[PDB]
Amino acid sequence: DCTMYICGDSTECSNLLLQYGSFCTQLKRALTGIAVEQDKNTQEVFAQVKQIYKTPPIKYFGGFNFSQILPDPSKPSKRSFIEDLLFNKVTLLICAQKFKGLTVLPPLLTDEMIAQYTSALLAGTIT
Amino acid sequence: QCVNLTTRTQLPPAYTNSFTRGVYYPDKVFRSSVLHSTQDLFLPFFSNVTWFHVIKRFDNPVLPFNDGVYFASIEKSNIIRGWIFGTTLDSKTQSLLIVNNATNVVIKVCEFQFCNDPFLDHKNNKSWMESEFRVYSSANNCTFEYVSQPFLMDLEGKQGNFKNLREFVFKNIDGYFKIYSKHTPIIVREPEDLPQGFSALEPLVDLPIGINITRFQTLLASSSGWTAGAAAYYVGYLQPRTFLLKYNENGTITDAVDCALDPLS
Amino acid sequence: FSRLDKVEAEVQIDRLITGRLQSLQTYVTQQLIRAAEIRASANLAATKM
Amino acid sequence: FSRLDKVEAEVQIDRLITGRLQSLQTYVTQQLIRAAEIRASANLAATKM
Amino acid sequence: ETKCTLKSFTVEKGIYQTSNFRVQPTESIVRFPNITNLCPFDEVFNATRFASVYAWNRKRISNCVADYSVLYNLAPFFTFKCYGVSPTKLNDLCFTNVYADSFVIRGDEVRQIAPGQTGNIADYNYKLPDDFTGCVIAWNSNKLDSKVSGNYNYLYRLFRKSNLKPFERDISTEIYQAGNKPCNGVAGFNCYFPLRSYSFRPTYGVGHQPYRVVVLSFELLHAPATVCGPKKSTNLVKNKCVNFNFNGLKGTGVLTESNKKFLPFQQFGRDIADTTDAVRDPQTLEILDITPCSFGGVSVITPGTNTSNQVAVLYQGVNCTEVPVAIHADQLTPTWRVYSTGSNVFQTRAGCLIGAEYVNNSYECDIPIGAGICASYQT
Amino acid sequence: VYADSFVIRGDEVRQIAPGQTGNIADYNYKLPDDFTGCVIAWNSNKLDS
Ligand SMILES: *[C@@H]1O[C@H](CO)[C@@H](O[C@@H]2O[C@H](CO)[C@@H](O)[C@H](O)[C@H]2NC(C)=O)[C@H](O)[C@H]1NC(C)=O
Ligand SMILES: *[C@@H]1O[C@H](CO)[C@@H](O[C@@H]2O[C@H](CO)[C@@H](O)[C@H](O)[C@H]2NC(C)=O)[C@H](O)[C@H]1NC(C)=O
Ligand SMILES: *[C@@H]1O[C@H](CO)[C@@H](O)[C@H](O)[C@H]1NC(C)=O
Ligand SMILES: *[C@@H]1O[C@H](CO)[C@@H](O)[C@H](O)[C@H]1NC(C)=O
Ligand SMILES: *[C@@H]1O[C@H](CO)[C@@H](O)[C@H](O)[C@H]1NC(C)=O
Repeated sequence: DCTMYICGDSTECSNLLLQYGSFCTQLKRALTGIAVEQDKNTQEVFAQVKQIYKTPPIKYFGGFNFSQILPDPSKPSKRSFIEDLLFNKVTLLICAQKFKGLTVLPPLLTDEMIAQYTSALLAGTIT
Repeated sequence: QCVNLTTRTQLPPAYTNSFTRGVYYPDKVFRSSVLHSTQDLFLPFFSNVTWFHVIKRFDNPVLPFNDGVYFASIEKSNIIRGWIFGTTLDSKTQSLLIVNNATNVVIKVCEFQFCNDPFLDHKNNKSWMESEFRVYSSANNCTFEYVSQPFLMDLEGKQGNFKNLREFVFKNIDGYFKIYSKHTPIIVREPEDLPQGFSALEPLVDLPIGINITRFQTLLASSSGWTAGAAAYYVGYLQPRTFLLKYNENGTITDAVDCALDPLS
Repeated sequence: FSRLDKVEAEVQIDRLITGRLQSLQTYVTQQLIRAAEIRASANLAATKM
Repeated sequence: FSRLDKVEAEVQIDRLITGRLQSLQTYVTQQLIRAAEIRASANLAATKM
Repeated sequence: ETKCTLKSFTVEKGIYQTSNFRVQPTESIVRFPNITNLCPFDEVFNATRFASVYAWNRKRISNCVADYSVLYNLAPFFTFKCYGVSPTKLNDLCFTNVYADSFVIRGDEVRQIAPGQTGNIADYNYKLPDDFTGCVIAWNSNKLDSKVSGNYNYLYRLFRKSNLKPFERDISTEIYQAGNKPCNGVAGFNCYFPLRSYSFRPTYGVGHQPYRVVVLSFELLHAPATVCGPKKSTNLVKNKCVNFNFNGLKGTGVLTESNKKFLPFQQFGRDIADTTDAVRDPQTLEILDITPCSFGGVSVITPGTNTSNQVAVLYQGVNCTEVPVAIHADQLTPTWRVYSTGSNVFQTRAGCLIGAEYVNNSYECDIPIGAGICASYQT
Repeated sequence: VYADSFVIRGDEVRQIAPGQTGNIADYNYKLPDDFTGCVIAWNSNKLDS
């Protein structure tokens, strides 16, 4: 935020700050560029495919056992086992306690759709 | 009215190492399960604390006061009572008298004209009475007076199997006097030395006095013929340093570490 | 404003404003640098995929 | 200059020149970042060619 | 708004950001502990009898609360002045000492107590400093002190060889010497006693009857303050943005119930960010939690400028049961209340979006909203 | 160390300081732009007048 961080809920300071110019304007412009580029990064990395494939129910791949990487419907999410270990092994109120006008926008893509891309990639590369 | 006996051999003051004692809450705030660093006056870890042992044995000389003091007493019969703080101790300027003998914890700021030896200990012939309480000899202009309930103690003097540890720290700043207190029973082993453990000090009261002080001398409660029970008390000094403290989830200080002791620290 | 006068406290408020603005500029600068590094890593990851 | 003495107005003009210099510094830093990104893109294009 | 921000008369189809959103405080509250340990002026004002002027009773008052409100509103008063400061604001003036000079004197010589004026009482009994900052109260007292039988037990010095300095009491009344002729022993020639005994009965002249006068003196900020008037506190409000002040705890937010445990001496609360978030009410003994006022950014979703003119408004990170407060006149930061109330409000992770209906078929993304939500303009 | 001594009007010391100008500061004496030193002035009407 432009003014909330510097001298928020102040009147005369707000009046005396606006005479510096367009500083927080270019601040917000730079941050918006950062955010849109952040979304573009995942868009570039994961969206190499177009059709969302799906593996057949039969899982006899010539003796190879892919049960570790393929999704398992037991969990509510369509996540594999290694994915579960990865999500458990990483830990950060911290997403909220920052309250001086410092918002944290959510990513455009959620984890479920990213997992669905990953599943499509796996199915395509194995079938 | 004061009578002197003296005739005591002056043993050198003993020396001990303050293990970890001398940590107190710096302000009235609440922090949960967080580590916080600060700078303030403190008693440094592992410093030379001066030990007095008093039993026929009579030791209570004048001591220098600077940056506050950390006083401790390991004892059971509670024979030491009061405190006299001042800058001259000759009724030229007001002084602090703190007395908690039997009736009420009483704090008086006044230009009392004192004696040489402030005594209330000797009392014929097998007990203790607060006779000869004329440790002061005049009451000129007593600006401030404060009265409250007495602390936790026992009745009458005795000796053997010390079981009480009473610690206090006195600090005067910006005219305000701060007294922090802590009490702990059931001391098992007594090598006439401070125990090994952790215990944070606690706030007790604030006094808005605002006078000049430079030295202090303790008080313990006719004046010929006696052999009192054993006792042991300790004095330590302070200086500015910086510490780190670890509050727990319940909001009480649990551990503290120094910053200018070792490379590890 | 409670203590100081209403015409010269502006010096102190200007000091604080300049300090905070400089801090914000520093923060966004390191944000740009880290974003560039992450972009390089993301391009490498895309090539790997 | 046209309305005040030198001894006090020189402080104000020093403030102004410092602010302008800092703004120029910010512009040049942004230019450096953009140039680095463009250099990376140019190297990629050279490899493509 | 977006036309003004983009600095153009046309805006291209997409999402844009505008000024932010904030909520103003509804009201104000203050809180201070119980008013106790009143200054014992009641006994002095209700005392049976005050001594003479050369025996001026000087009393010390400190470390208490002086209820100047009940001072101003006592029935039997006849005079109540403060020549150093305004008598009205004594409720908010904290001095480190109080000296009370109490007496009963003839009503015709009261004005001599004001400094800079002569008088027997003010020259040989008791004067006051020229820089005196204090107050004087004079009321009728002949109704209880004066009797028809004869009340001569009041005294006042009439003669002396010097004027005493301020804050000086004298008891000696040696046989006054005036000329060069020596005097001693008992009454004789040119041996006049310094004092004279009063006579206070309700049958003397009107205005000569005795009046009870008390003078209040005080110091000004060279030692810790001791006494001053009560600080009034309003009631308490919950679950609404207010402007609290709990013993100098200026701030703004919403006050809710707390479910943590403090310590008997602990009073405040703070976090890793080192800001106040939890308090203990002074008058009562429970814990209250402080939550900052709700606020967030504002974004507009628009199609191309020429294609249409309808828009949608997105409030970033706001629980949408609170935007009804934003659905108000002169309470929300934006002024365009026309879209404050609009179409079917839809709730997402980033807030609730006003001006669109959430269909649930599938299409590509045109305007990225976030958290798996994309918006477009269609049929 | 150089010392300058004179007698002026009590209502004219305001123009002695550098920066500002005046008749006494244009026709009789004037300080440089960045003078370093001290000025001591007092009344002398008990003797001079
Ligand atoms: C592929 O490997 C998985 C384990 O990684 C096998 O699942 C195990 O199956 C046995 C008996 O069916 C169970 O006792 C184990 O508890 C299972 N492991 C886990 C982790 O659940 C699976 O049977 C293998 N499939 C093939 C075709 O080899
Ligand atoms: C402050 O004073 C008030 C009023 O004297 C006290 O109010 C008490 O409130 C409880 C809860 O409703 C009642 O049960 C008591 O009867 C009240 N006491 C009265 C009316 O005298 C309040 O307890 C006081 N608080 C402190 C900390 O002293
Ligand atoms: C007006 O906007 C439409 C799209 O909404 C576009 O096709 C057209 O070219 C625009 N007209 C102009 C820019 O003159
Ligand atoms: C907003 O808050 C209310 C009450 O706290 C809750 O019932 C509602 O579900 C919240 N809205 C959300 C989480 O979108
Ligand atoms: C789509 O929305 C309609 C209307 O709310 C509802 O009846 C239907 O069940 C929804 N379909 C799905 C798949 O959620």
